[PDB]
Amino acid sequence: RSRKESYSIYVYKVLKQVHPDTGISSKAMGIMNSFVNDIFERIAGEASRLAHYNKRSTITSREIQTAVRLLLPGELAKHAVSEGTKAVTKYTSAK
Amino acid sequence: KESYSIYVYKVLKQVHPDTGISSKAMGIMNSFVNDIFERIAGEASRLAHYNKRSTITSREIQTAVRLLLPGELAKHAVSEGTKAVTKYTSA
Amino acid sequence: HRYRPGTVALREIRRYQKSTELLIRKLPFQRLVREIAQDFKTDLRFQSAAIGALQEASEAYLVGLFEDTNLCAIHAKRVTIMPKDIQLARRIRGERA
Amino acid sequence: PHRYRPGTVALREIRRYQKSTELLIRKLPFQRLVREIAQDFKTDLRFQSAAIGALQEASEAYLVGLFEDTNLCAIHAKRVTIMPKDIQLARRIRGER
Amino acid sequence: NIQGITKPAIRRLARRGGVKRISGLIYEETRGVLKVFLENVIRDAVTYTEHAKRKTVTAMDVVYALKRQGRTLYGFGG
Amino acid sequence: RDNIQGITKPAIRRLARRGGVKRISGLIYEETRGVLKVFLENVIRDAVTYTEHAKRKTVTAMDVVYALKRQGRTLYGFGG
Amino acid sequence: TRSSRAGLQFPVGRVHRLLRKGNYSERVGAGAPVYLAAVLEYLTAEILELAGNAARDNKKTRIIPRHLQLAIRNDEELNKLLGRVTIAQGGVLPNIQAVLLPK
Amino acid sequence: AKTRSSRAGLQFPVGRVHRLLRKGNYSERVGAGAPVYLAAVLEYLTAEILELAGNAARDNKKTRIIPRHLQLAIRNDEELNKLLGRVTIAQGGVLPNIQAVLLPK
DNA sequence: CCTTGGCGGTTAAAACGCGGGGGACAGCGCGTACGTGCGTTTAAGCGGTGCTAGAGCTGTCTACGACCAATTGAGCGGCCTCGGCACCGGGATTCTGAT
DNA sequence: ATCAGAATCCCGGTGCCGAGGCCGCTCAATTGGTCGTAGACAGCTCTAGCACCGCTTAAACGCACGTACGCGCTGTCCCCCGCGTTTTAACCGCCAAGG
Repeated sequence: RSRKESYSIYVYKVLKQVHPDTGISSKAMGIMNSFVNDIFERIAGEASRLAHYNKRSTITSREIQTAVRLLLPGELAKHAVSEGTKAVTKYTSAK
Repeated sequence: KESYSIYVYKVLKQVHPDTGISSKAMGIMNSFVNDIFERIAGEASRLAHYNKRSTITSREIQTAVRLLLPGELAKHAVSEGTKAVTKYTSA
Repeated sequence: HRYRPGTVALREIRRYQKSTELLIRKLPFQRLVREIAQDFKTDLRFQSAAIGALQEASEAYLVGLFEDTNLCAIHAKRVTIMPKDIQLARRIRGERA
Repeated sequence: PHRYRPGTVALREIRRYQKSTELLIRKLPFQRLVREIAQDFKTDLRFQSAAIGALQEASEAYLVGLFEDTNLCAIHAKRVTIMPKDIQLARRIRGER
Repeated sequence: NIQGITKPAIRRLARRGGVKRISGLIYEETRGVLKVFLENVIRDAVTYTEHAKRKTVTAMDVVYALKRQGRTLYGFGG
Repeated sequence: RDNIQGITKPAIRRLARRGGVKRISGLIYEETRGVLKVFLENVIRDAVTYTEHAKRKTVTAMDVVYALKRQGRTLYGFGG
Repeated sequence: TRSSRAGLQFPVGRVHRLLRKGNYSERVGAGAPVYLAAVLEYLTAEILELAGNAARDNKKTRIIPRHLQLAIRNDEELNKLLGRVTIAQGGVLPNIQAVLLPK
Repeated sequence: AKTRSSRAGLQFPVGRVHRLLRKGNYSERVGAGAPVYLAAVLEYLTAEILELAGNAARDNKKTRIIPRHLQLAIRNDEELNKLLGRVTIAQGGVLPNIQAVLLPK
């Protein structure tokens, strides 16, 4: 039996965080998995173009930041950059 | 940082051998060639990752050229590619 | 007795903006897709989920193109659609040359 | 004199501008507008001229396409006078809101 | 064939589009544009399955062909 | 300042004529200016962001090329 | 897990694996997947938060995809993002041109 | 024939393309026939479009191809126009589109 | 005793039909916004000229990353429960038109 | 306006079914340890981006003025809405089949 992938449990937990009293359909969970897929793919493609228009092959978080604020529209993007940056601080401040 | 200029000159002399060209015409042509190369190559990389094949042979390139260009161009391109495969494979 | 026209159509517009269920039902759509699919390589089997995907994408596609065509006709100082309206909308989007 | 009730002027200049090759918007005021928009997100930025020429090229092409579909909207409107909501309908259909 | 598309189907398409009043030649024009749409879609879908060396077009290939026409659709594992 | 008003009516005329437009209404020009402005807003925002990660205070033609390819309004001619 | 060590909810190393097998670069840094995972996390938080409000509207408990399409089509920046996006069981805006309403 | 270009009888450098594939982060490995195949496709595309370029430039008694020639030759094609639909050429312009409602009748 | 196949009941979205009514289309007449010219004013363009951030380009050392054995428990495949919606009749209400 | 009456909304009701809990696995994340060069950084050099101005001139601006498409209106005529009437695509059932 080949082991297949999903992101269902993760975003499921996130949904339980932001709304404890809320159910969901299974197809919509698949939709959100496809959503994460699509956003990830556009970001990664912008990362590869970041590489080739920078002639470098290392990926750091700075490239991810500039990729996100290339793709996403402004206000949403800046809030997301804030969330990611504070997470970078909280992780890399410890181990 | 190489452009494809004399390649264009030799194609041109193989087709309309009494024909000049401007500089920026060559620039637009090389822009064109790079765009086409990038589109096909990325589509082939999609073929690999959508098909879990760890490398790319010519068959992937054939089906990608099918996926990009429409009918007449596609069939003539498949013909030219297989003829090149044939003559390079013979020697 | 007889009702006055235009009313029932808009009432069922308000009804049909509600359920996202598929409008074209299955079997004839499947036959049409199979018949067009016949002329590329002979007799290919099909996943039914793929058929539902084709059905979904086709119906949403046509609904949106209708929306733009309808707004074209509203701009055209009229209420009824015309085929030339579809030609105008397609000429803006760029399917046909 | 030869005042000429109209028709040859506009269409003749269309013939001239479609015989034409080069730009129409002249350089300096467009450049200064570019730098004013540029002075809004990061200050004090320098530029090479070919970037600005590409910007001018794609700008005029963008507006040419707007004018073409606007023209066909007007022809469908049984008019030759353009309107603003023509352009609004054209950008509505182009998905560029 | 193509005439399996009923008149009230395209009417329902106008209704979910929200369109009120309907002309005549609309029907055959609709069937034509739908045909060309499905033609390009299923052509490159069968191209995908040709590379797949398999005798059933995957739903995955349908999804990826929609991506190839810039018509990205979620929902069915894409 | 006010280079948005540096857009001239005869330039809009010339663009309409190569655009093939015959008859010009008067309520068109500032609408045209606004659409052109929003266009160039998104363009130069993305180009400057590409140059932000470039760590060079000067934006190149190549940058604007890459950014407009990102919008899908992709233009040839200058390499990229 | 690094996600817990980042205090977040998305698995880092799965993403680090997928970055490797995507031919995305030659080498992969340390905390870039953390940043990307947090980006994903805030995105899905915002989306499904509006979806939760959409369920609050209809007084539904389980999310139907119609809620998702509606919440996409309401917000501005999200709809400009997902302009070329459609969803099965999507539907559209309940929208009527009042010039076609009767008098 | 020492060079693979002479071994293919073509005009493009193949090992160029193979290094482009290697310095592409495209696949992990690249076979031997794919770069030759793709380069042949490229060479066909060049010759095919330069045919329409040659006729379109010859339309105006000018030995040199200008960008306006290239845009004309593209828009006068059908497959290339649906190819280059999202595509714009520098110094291009568009076709003569004089509507029939405009000529003095 | 087993396949499996044309024949046939069940019925509901599917094709006619009329009539008409309200909406599409030609004309009518004006009229007031707008082409066109002409003279007048203006700013853009071009050619030099200083001219300097600053990109463009080159050694270098490191640390972070590439990569390799244990380990291990989280993530995953299977099972199992219940209350969440899907529809159904009640009944009430609100459009809609003839009045 | 205004009543009658279609059309729709909306409230228990029950049922059933899949969402979600749950639980025992095992394989990739981890943990730790070992080379290594890519890049962060220091610094050199010359280009080019910038600013400025003088001279030239063609290009814009304002107005004079007719005028003619845009538009509001009109009559009209026709042909889609819709409701009614068959009517045929389509589906579960199954008895002969032979075989």
